[PDB]
Amino acid sequence: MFLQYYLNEQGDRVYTLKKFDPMGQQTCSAHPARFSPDDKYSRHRITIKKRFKVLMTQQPRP
Amino acid sequence: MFLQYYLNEQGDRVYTLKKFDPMGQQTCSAHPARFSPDDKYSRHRITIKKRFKVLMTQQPRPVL
Amino acid sequence: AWNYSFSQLPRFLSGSWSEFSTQPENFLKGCKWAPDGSCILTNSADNILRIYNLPPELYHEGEQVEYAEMVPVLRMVEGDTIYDYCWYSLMSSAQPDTSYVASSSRENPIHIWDAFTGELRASFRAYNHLDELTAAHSLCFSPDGSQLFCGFNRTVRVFSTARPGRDCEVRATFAKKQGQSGIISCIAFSPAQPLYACGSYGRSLGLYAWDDGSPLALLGGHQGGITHLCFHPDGNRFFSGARKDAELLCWDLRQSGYPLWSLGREVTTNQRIYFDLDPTGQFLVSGSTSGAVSVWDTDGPGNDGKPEPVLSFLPQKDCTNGVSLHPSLPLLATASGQRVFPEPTESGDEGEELGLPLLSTRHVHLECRLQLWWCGG
Amino acid sequence: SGERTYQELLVNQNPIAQPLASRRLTRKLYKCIKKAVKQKQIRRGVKEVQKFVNKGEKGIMVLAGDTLPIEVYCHLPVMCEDRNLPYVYIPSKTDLGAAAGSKRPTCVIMVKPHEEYQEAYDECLEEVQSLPLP
Amino acid sequence: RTYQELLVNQNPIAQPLASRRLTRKLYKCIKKAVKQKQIRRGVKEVQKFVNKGEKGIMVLAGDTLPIEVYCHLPVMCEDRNLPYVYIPSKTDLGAAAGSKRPTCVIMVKPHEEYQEAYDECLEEVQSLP
Amino acid sequence: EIQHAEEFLIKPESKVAKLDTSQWPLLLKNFDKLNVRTTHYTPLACGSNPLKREIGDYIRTGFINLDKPSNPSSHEVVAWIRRILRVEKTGHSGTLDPKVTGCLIVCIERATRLVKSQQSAGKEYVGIVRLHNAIEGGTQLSRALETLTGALFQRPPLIAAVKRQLRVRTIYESKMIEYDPERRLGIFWVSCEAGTYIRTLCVHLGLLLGVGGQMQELRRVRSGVMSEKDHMVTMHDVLDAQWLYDNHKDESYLRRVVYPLEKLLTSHKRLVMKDSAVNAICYGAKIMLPGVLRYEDGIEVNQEIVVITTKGEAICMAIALMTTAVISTCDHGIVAKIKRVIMERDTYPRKWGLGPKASQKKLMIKQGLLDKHGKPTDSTPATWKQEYVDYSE
Amino acid sequence: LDTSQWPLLLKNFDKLNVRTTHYTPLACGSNPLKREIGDYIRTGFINLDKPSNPSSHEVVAWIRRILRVEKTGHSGTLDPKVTGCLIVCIERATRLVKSQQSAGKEYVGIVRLHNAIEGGTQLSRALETLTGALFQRPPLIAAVKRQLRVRTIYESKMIEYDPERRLGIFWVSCEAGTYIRTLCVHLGLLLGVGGQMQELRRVRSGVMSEKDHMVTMHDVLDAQWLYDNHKDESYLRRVVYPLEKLLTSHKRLVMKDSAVNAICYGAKIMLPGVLRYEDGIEVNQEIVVITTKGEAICMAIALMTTAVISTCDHGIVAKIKRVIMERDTYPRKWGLGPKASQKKLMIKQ
Amino acid sequence: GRGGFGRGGGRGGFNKGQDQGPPERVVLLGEFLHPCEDDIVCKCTTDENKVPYFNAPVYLENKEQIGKVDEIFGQLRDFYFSVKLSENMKASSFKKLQKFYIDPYKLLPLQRFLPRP
Amino acid sequence: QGPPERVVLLGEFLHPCEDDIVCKCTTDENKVPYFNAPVYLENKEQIGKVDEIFGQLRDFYFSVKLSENMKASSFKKLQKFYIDPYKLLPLQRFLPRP
RNA sequence: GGGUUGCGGAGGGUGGGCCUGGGAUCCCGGGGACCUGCGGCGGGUCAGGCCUUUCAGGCCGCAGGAAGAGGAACGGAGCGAGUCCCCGCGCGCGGCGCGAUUCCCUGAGCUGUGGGACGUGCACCCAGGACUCGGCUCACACAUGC
Repeated sequence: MFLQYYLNEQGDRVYTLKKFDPMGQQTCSAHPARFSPDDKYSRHRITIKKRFKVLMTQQPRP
Repeated sequence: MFLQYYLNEQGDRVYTLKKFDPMGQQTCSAHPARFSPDDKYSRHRITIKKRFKVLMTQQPRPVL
Repeated sequence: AWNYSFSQLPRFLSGSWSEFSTQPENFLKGCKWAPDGSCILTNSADNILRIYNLPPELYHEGEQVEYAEMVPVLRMVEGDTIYDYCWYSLMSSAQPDTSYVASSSRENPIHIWDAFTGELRASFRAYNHLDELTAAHSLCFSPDGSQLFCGFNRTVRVFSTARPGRDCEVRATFAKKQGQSGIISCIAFSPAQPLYACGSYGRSLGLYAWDDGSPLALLGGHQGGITHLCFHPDGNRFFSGARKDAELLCWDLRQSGYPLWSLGREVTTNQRIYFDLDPTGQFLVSGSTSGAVSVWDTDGPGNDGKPEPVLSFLPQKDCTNGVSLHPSLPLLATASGQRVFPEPTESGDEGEELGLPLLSTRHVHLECRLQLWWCGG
Repeated sequence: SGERTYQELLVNQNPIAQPLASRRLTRKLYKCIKKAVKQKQIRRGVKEVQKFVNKGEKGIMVLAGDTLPIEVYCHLPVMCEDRNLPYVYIPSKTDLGAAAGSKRPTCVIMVKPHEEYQEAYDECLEEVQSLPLP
Repeated sequence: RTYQELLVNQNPIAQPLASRRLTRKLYKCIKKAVKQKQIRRGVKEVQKFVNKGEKGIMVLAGDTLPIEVYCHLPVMCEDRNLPYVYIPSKTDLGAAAGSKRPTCVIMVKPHEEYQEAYDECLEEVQSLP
Repeated sequence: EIQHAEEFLIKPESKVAKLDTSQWPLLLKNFDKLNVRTTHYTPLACGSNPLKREIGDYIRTGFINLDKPSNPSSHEVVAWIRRILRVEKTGHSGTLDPKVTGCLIVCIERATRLVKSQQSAGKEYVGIVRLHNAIEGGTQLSRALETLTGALFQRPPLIAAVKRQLRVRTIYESKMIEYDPERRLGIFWVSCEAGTYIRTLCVHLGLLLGVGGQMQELRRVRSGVMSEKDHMVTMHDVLDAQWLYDNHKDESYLRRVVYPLEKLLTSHKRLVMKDSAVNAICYGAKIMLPGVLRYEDGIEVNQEIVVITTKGEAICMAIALMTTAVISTCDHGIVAKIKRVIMERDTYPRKWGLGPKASQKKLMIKQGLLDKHGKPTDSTPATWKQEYVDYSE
Repeated sequence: LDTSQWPLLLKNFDKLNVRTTHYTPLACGSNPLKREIGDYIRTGFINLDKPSNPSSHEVVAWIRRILRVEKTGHSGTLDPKVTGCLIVCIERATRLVKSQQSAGKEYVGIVRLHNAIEGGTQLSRALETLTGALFQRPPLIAAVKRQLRVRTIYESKMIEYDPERRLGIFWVSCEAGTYIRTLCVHLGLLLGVGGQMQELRRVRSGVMSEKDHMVTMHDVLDAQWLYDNHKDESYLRRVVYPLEKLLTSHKRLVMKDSAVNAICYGAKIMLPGVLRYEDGIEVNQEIVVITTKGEAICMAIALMTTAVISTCDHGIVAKIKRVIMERDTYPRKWGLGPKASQKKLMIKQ
Repeated sequence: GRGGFGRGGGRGGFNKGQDQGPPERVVLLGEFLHPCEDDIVCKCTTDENKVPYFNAPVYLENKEQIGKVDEIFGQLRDFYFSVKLSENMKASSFKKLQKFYIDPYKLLPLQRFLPRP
Repeated sequence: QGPPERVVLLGEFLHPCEDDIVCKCTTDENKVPYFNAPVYLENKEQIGKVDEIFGQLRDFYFSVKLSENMKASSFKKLQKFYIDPYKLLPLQRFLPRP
């Protein structure tokens, strides 16, 4: 996959083909990660997200 | 009881296990003294507190 | 064949002083031998169960014995303060299973460690009525080797050795009209008849039955509280030692309700002074608090009887807490220990004046070592 | 070392700790207490102190400077004032308890002269009767 | 300047980082060990072998999005009582691994006598705040 | 200044009363800008707001915006969501290819009523076009891209089933962002209606360029009214929500990912109605004048409207027939017709029998003057017969 | 003075949506702060610190004997050997104690272990594992009634841990009914070493905590002595606080003065009686109605929504649940309405 | 039911030669623009309403089958289509301004393609 | 007095705890054990009963009391523990009150 | 849901109304109710079997109704007894704390910011939810105006 994108100043998605931003940021992938149906690792994810305060629960609702 | 605490900067209670604060303060007990119903020594308490101005009335007013 | 007799002064052969120095203050107490006599248990102020090994008897056969430091083969850890400790009754090197030691901490339940491996094998817990754990003070094994006795506030509980759980037989002592005392100091067994004596801390002594569990006699105490109690193996005799008392008493089962004879000791502070008794009944070694280990003689001709002192010797200037002798081979181990109360003397004036006293309490030396004495023939 | 220790003790005090003593005053008081404890003439405990003040016993009261909360010893100074008795405050708890002859902190202590060791006790009384009161 | 740029392009959840020389020592150790016996580089195989149990050191990447890719590995190492590291580099780690596409997870297992430098990194990770 | 025990009393100022309805929830926003008709009705207790709704109805009723992985298909992720949420029905907004990512609207039980209209909605697509030969400059590619604008023909690829027939799809906007000559790739953004194919578009672009090509990948940016900028959630969060609900009993993480179905019908005109008519319309009826409470200014004839309740629940979607200037003057008649029901049949107290005219007509039937099936009976009052045959009979 | 610095039930009264402002101000009335001592003591709550020596059963008796009242009640039945906050009400304040008892309370206790632990990480994991809904049983032995209880726990984290003394303190935040002794027992069984609870200290009890006027019973005794020997009520007002402060997070509903007596005698809140309301009032919500001065009349259950009462003209909006005011408080004016009274007299004539 | 010009038979009308051989009628179809990967894409100049059929053989002025219409694209106004070349042919041979012809009855009116409600 | 019958898998050995066996519940997929319920082994032998129970809703552990003439060092491995099926209780009625 | 035909050589594609029945632009005769939600009606390989499934369009079978939509008091509050779920003395009450009057401890068993023992007494044992029945006071209630 060669689809990269970086967050805009306003907050929109700007798709690009390069891997480096002219401002000095490293672009990430635009496609989501592989999801497995037999994924029994949902408790560790929630714990490590609660330890660092990164869940969507603490995020407000626009 | 080995349950001490020290006042924090913001103004909350921070319970600790040691008897000495790392800043250089002496920690105190977290539990109050035992109360006695038949206590006739309440007249001198208000006198002591007025002599040193440590009454709830001599302190600022509650914000509510 | 080594004849056991007191003719000369005890001889120093080996010692151990490299340990018990890492802590600011440390005190040694206990130092009893094993029934077979191949291990030594030493308890310090810091809770560490040290099992010292026995020096080789072939090394003791000759007089060329050189000084050596006995390294502990086992070093166990304990959280809270220890109350009592004893070896198993039928302790032998032949049987590998009957080679465990018992210990009772302050808030932790009665723990049992193994001499061979060094790890906790079993543990007996005892709860009181609501939900909490009660502390045990007395610790001694039964001669048959199937039951375990422990002391408590006002009752005695009997534990087994095959079902390590909560099941235990309770035997209350205090009642509405009767009652012995408060906290029970220790419990010692007699090998002549099935009965044991219960020594408490409140000037009280009593003997109970083995299986029936019924009081027979009830006596008092010197002035304070009994600390240690043994039994004379030759017959119906047994001694008892209390704390903060300068007198000793020997109670006999052939007398009805009064002390037959009285002896003199030296106890200043509330320490746990031990006194060992020879299995042949010819010598009675006992340590004092003023730093003087005295020995007595027990005569049994038939008509005259009086404990007479043979000799006396001071190992160090400290307080000899534990004194015990080896069962077969001539040997005697002693340990010292004494607390130091904070004495905030005016050091500023001492450093300013430099005059009359020229003394400071900061340089006082206190070291608890473990010596081994030799007995000749 | 003495000045820094005194400052550290001043830091950890009680709100009601205005009547105090000097360095030599505290040393003399400690020496008097250490000379009087060996004669068994000292009382340690608010219970017996107030029990005998209700009846009446003349002496010198020695309270601690660092003891929380405040409601523990709050009626003792007024009782001593009504009974016309002076009281002493020192910014220490461990040293006051060690001077009694133990390894535990003690706050309340009453002294009673029985033997001829009062030649230094009267000086301490006259000195505590002259310290500036708040 | 370089380490600052690597810290700018970092993942949110990565506390246990390394210093400027500890990462060089770890890179040297990994480059020495990749030729001696073996190094495991794959999420599936790492988790499959951790399910049964294998002692080692987990080498995760500092720049790998999204976070849901590697999100249950460190908690699994904590449950199995195993330490892990974090490095703000993926290209250098991928080049040191097999001179190929940038890898994310790397496991090391000592077989030869090269553990004299491995226990030092182990105790350094155990001392990491 | 700490004022304690001060005389505080609300001063009775006889001023005009104003209300600010700009911060109220989704369907209650600007509820005071609707022209008032009648404020004499008896509100019923059976009802609530979509925002503060029970979790049982929050999971049952509502949509979700998912970011589909590129590994599985759309039906497979739909079935996975149905198995994770433990529901019976589940639907999607568009059948995406396995190797096509982007947003996807998914309803579950009661929001699947209007999926037929959601499927036929304009969607945006972003993919990479691969070439075979080389192009001279990017200006020629931009010209070829702007040439393929408007309505054009499209042939179904061999992949799905077979070439069936020729379709006519319309494209609104298409512009290229970048183009790399070294790798012979390039990203582009196309915004068209549903049914348009991107692989066929790439094939046509390659045929126009004279080098050929296909569609490498594809990414959806906007699908209808919801895009990647409006709380785009993934499947891992949906899977973690069920675990956090069955292990920690926390419904916040489930209400954050699931959104009420009333959000879709936001750009449509709302029509407030009485609580006595909601059940009659759910069973099925026509919208009358006495039931209408408020209407939106700027309503034309034959316009897609939505019927809402005073609390804010979407009853159903109707087709308005009268104008605001006509509904302000007219007294009786039909204004809307039932098109697609969204609520249940038994949700409000069932009452449509009693009334000012219905009871009178029923009593006249019971007497014997008028008949139930026969309209032209005696009918002594002519003004009654001339004011009852104006709706449908 | 601004509208955001006013007393307890008076902050931001302008933000309340206005519907009508034509009412007659009556003479009778008072503010909660400037209330008579007789009513200031009989109405209100007290957040005192319970000594660790007695139990709460004796503490409530001592406080009702000192305050010389007839009725009193506590917020939570605490053990004898535990310290923490405790809310005690009076005869005119124990009406809403049933809802105050069922509230989330935080706990802080120390756990004593038996064997040795390797590090703090494993015990931290064991503490994080016991989070959420679990099974618990009474520490003592009970009958078939108390066999299994199901409680939930929100947060649990440990501060420190001493390996030399084998202790460690922790903070747990859960709801009422959860036990701490069983929690430490389960923690010790999970660590494989066993253990129990050494002590316990409550930091939060419902809405009140140790940072909001932590008074002591000694202060209550000093106030009772000063109010009788010196006739000083300031030190008595500083310890006692009105009961209208507990219902601060609940929505407010301003009513007319003529409807106060109707609600007191027992009636239904109508549309003309409501003066203002609060945005965000859903169906079947625990609402409390107040007067124009700020005195809480009673607690009600609102039926209609803000979007419904903003349009409606007549109907029932709230239902009487529990009265808090007295009966004889406002004049008797029921049948004097503009149209309703006219219709009633018309049907009467 | 089905029927007409076949479906189980064969007939003929105005144009004949699609499957028989020599054609009779021919109509201009497209104009050569440029080759496309061994295929020829053309633009319809003047049929005035019509689009070609699937796999429709294309002829030149001399009525010689060069290939067949493979794909069709473009807008409604500007329409294009591709031609699949046959064997033993060269795409570089036809590189001039010439017209391409097709059979007249291989078209379809766009009036039916227009959406009618 | 009950003879041995069909037995169902109960738990998995985790670690001992003060002469008690602390086990982790296996896949019975909704079941919780009864108090003082006899636990059996693969050879249909009465090992002990079920002691106090703890744990969360999904993953919950349980401790087992030993019988007479039993040793805790015997099954110091990862083996399965079986329980009678008549000592079960549905939890579907615990969380929902209606 | 069923049926017919024409256009392009050959199992594949597209398209067709309110008009008909009889007599000489006209007349006569007829077509016997609607809304809503769900399920199916298509493709591929060799007279039949297998798999998946809805873009374009109506048909069939089932579940409810004859829908012009009323309400300015059906409707409340303070108490007493019984049982269940609830309360740490588990239905055995004295192993509970504070005080005048006595004693002991730096105990190494908690322990003087208290504990150990004897004698003399006062206080300590109370609350939530559901259901049946008995029983009093108030009122029967849309909330103006100056």
